Formats: sequence, C-alpha cells, structure tokens
Amino acid sequence: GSHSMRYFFTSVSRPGRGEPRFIAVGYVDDTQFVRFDSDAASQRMEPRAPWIEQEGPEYWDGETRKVKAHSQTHRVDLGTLRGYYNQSEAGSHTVQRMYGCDVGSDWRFLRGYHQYAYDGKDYIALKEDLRSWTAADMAAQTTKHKWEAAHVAEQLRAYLEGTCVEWLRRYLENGKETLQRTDAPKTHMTHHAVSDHEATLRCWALSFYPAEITLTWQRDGEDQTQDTELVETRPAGDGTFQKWAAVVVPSGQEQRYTCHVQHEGLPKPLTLRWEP
Amino acid sequence: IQRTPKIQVYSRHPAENFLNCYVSGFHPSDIEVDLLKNGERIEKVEHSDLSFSKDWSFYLLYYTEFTPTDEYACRVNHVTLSQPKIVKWDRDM
Amino acid sequence: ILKEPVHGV
Amino acid sequence: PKPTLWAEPGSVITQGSPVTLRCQTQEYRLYREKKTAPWITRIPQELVKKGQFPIPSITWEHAGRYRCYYRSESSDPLELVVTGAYIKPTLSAQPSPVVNSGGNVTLQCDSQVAFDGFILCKEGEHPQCLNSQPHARGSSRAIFSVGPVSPSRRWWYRCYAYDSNSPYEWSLPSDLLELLVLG
Repeated sequence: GSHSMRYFFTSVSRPGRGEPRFIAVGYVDDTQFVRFDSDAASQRMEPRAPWIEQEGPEYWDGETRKVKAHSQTHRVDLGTLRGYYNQSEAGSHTVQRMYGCDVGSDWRFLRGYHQYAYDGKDYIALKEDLRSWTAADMAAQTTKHKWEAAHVAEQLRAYLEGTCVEWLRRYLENGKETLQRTDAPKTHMTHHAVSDHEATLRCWALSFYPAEITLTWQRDGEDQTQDTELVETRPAGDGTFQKWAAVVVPSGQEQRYTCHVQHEGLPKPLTLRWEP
Repeated sequence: IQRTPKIQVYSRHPAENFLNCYVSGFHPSDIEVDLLKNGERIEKVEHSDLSFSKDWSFYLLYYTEFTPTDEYACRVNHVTLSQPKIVKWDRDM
Repeated sequence: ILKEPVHGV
Repeated sequence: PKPTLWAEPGSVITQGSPVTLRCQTQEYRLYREKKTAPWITRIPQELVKKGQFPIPSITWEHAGRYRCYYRSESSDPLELVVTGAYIKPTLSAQPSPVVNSGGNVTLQCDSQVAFDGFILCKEGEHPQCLNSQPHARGSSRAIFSVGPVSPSRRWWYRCYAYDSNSPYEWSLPSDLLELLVLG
C-alpha cells in the first residue's frame, strides 16, 4: 500500500572538542537502510539493509559526497545559527533537519516534507504546498528569505515529487520481502499483583512491523482510558517492535477484561480474552 | 528547552537473548548509556544511530546479548539528570 | 537517495 | 487495628540518602499502589517482625504511595517522595525579591527541562509547600502569589520540577530564594 522514505540529519557542536558531530540516518517507513557518523572510522555513508546492500559504487560514492556535503553545510549553520541568536562559545547547540516524501496506496506520490529546527525547537519548515515556508521565529526569516528567495522550495519541490519518490519505489522493489511484508504481533499476557484488593493486567505485543499499532482494554466490553499505562512503541532491536498496555484491575475481576489489538499485520483485529 | 529521556529496560524476546535500554523523547542529544550486570558496566555496548521524532526529541537503543538468568539494569546520565538514573530490568516492566 | 544541493540556513 | 505509617527522617528524601517506613502485631504487610514495589519483598523477615522497612540509598524506584496492615484495616496512605533526581529549576521573585512589609508578591519557578508540574516550599521553619501548574503551554514556568509578607518572619523558599507522569519523582530543589522585607 502506502510507504515513505525520509531522512534525519543531526549536527551537534561541541566547542573545543574539535568539529561538531554529524549524523545522518535513512528510513523507508520504520526500516533503517543507511547511516553516516563523522565519528565512525567509516567516513562513508553505510548500508544497513540487505536491499540497499545491492547498490553498486555509483550509489555509495554519490551518497557519501552528498552526506559529506550535508555534513558540512550544517556544520556552518551551527555557528550561523549561534549568530542569529548571539550565544557564547562555551555551550553546545543542536541543529536538526528531516525530509522525506510519502506515497499513496499506488506509489504515485502522496506528499513531501522538509523541516529544520535549532536546539530542539521548530526553526523553519516547508509549507504543505512545497512552494512556501513557515519561519515560526523572528530571525528565522533570515533563512526563510535566503530560501524562499534563492529558490530552494523550487528545486527541492522537484526532489520531493521527483527523485525522492522514484528511489522510494526502487527500494520498495529491491526490498519486497522486507519492506512490503508485515510481521504480525506475537502477543501474550502478564498478571502482576498489587495488593489484597488490586492487581495489574498487562497486554503485550512483541516482534511486529510496522511499528504502527493500537492496544486497548475492554472491561466487559467497555474500553478503559486515562488509567492505563502505555509505554511508547519500543524497538525490539531486530527490526521489529514491541509495545504493551497495562491496566490496574480490581483483584478478582480480571475475567471481565479483554485486550484489544489492531495491526496492519492482522487480518481481523485480535481480541485477547484474559480468562477465555 | 531540554528534556529527560524515556527509559525502557527490556529484552528483545521473553524468558522463552538480548538486553535493551531504550532512551527516547530526550533533548539535547549528548547522552550516556550503560548496560550493567549486578552493577558492573557491560562492555561492547552496542547502539542505534541517533534519530528523533516530530517534536525533535531524539531516541536511541543500546543492546547486548544475554539470558534472563544475577541483577540487571540500565545506567543513564543525560544533562538533565544530576546523577545517573539507573533502571533495573523488570522481567515484566 | 539524498537531495542536493543542501543549503545553509 | 490499622497502625501509624510514617518515615524517618520522614518522606521526601533526596535521592541517594536513606529513609525508613514504620507501623504500629507481628504480622505486617506493605504495598505500593498502582504498581507493586519489589524492594518490599526483599526486606528480611527479621524486620517485618518489628514492622521496619528500610531503604539504603533511596531512588525513584521507591517513590510512590504506601499503606500498612495485617486481617485488619489499611493504614492511612503514606506519600513517599524522592527528590534530587532531575536537574534543578531556577527560583525567581517577580518582579523584586524585595517587597514592603505587608504585600502579596509573585514567585516564578522557571525550568530549563521540559516538565509540567511544580512545587514551592518555604524552607524557613518543617517545610510547608504549595503545588502549581504551568500557565503557558510551550512553557514550563510556574507561578505562585505569596504572602502577604512581614518582617516579623523570614520568608525564604526553594522549588521543584516534576512530571505528573511520576510525582514522587522530583527535581533537585532550587537555590534558596530569600525575601527582603522592608519597613
């Protein structure tokens, strides 16, 4: 169906400690496939997916010249930014930047996006039409100007609807078994005791992909919510994801409960019933 | 605008392996993660590449191989924690 | 692949 | 016959330090609501006998509500607070730490960490507080109206930052903010 390749870039100044560190990481949905890290002995963009592995030199050469480029342009923005805000030397700062394009259930493009932020704060994002910017912040127009002007949103608008989607499809193919297939959620249930009157009931979901997913409790067919701990969907560490939703329950009433699970990798959504 | 990280000490799979410390929703990036057995920092600490969300808060993953067998926990010191927040692996969270 | 060129803020 | 549940030196201990809980027969049960507290199960029976539940170097893990009983009735709740976990917030006096004898003022526990809840406790003799929320949304800066003051007593404070999603988990207290009462 729908997919999305998008990039993450993060340079972080470290005064005195030589040059700032730069990191680039690529994803197609929730599958990492390339990376960069000025501190690694690689000094080259690296493959993290079997399907990108099968790209000849032309690829890895280019991706390094470009990450390198990115690696550098941010390196400066870091101080240029520090200027726009006039900040002392002693003290680190972080410049982030993400961009990617998505595609509908037809691989013919859904939308493109390009955002920037200085010090974990929105700096300038590209409006949804991809022809205008949003410089939420005053001396953030200094960049908005240099860009809405120099015509970046123009040849960038060409990348998003162009190359971006094109390569997204090329990857989608080379990685059919990995990218286009799912890993249903293996699920179970734990029951920890809280005390004489209460006892927690936790509904697990491990080894699944995409990381997208929902988890809910239905005591007698009455969904619960605010009183339900809900850990963020966490990385299993092998490509799959796990997540659990637990709820404090009246000791001796567990049977009333049923866990509800939704996941693209499940035909019908499963309704796990604690006491069958 | 800095922010402590969401810590999660969990195993790749259940008791029936690998040890995971998942630090998320944190800012700045500059972070320290250590995996420890009965208290001794573990070597070979492997990690993910740095990445972040929409709100920009980064998220990482340190993992090592092992067995649900001794105590286990995750040591972590951001620039938001005066002193390292340790977190013992709850077999069940 | 990667966009290019990338621009300074 | 539910007993008295307290702590020594009492609750609200700064992380790393030690605290101990107490009650009142010989049968003694202890539990942390919302989610069991495993440390309790590790206490030697040599203590439960006497009803003593010790904590060496207190850590957020403990932080939480606790009760006592044995069958009998649950004691009044004991709010166990761990402090000094997160970085310290900054305490300010809007707009002057200096107010005239007799006057309402404004304290402002500002924070650099993203947090959603604050506390304010008069250090000047035990500490007496007041909880508060952030009025802005992108901001994690809480406000407190205070007084009216007077020279007849020293009004010095400190504040705390914590996340509603772990309340017994507080930040380090702020630097003591002393007030200057004139006239």
